[PDB]
Amino acid sequence: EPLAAGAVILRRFAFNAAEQLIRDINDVASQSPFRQMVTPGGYTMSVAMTNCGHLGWTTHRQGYLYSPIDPQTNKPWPAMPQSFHNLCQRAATAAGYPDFQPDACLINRYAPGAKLCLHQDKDEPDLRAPIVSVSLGLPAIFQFGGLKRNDPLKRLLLEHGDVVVWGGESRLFYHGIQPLKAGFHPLTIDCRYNLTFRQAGK
DNA sequence: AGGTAAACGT
DNA sequence: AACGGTATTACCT
Ligand SMILES: [Fe+3]
Repeated sequence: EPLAAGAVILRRFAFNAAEQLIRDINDVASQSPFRQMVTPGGYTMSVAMTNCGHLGWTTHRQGYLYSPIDPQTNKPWPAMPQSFHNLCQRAATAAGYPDFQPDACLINRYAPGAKLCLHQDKDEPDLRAPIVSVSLGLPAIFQFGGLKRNDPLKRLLLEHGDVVVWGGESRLFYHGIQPLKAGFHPLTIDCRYNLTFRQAGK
């Protein structure tokens, strides 16, 4: 049974690419460090984040924004690594979205206990493009729901190298991550990373 | 008029 | 601990 209309899980799709992806995460974060962003309402998110590509997702006093500039460094986000772009391209193609051209990659880091409450991806001006989401490291329980927050959730363990793609009918579905269980992974040691690719600009 | 933010109790 | 209230509002543009 497929994940949803327009949505697919490609299990271990990025397994072979994972070590390089992780090297590139570290490179990105060396320029735009992981930070736990503060919501408009004043709470510090449990997931630490950074971005690469032309646009990066950020919070600010007034809301959320995709910005060409990292508000912490006041410099552009690091360029999207070729490994990221290539893996995204292959995954998108395998998932039935051969024309996807991301201009934004949000990198999430989960420590034990870190979570991401249900939310929608809908801040992009062009909602025709899918989201490609790559899991690395420790396993996490991904919630994938529907258009409304109370729509029943599917709960999927996402393991190292799993890639999830949603778009078309499921593009705006709610999704989240349940508090990360402590554990060990040989590549990430004690955390989980996620890469979310988007087309956030024109 | 619409778009926005949302991350405690049971 | 899975589920759902809260934004059922108060502001912007
Ligand atoms: Fe999301």
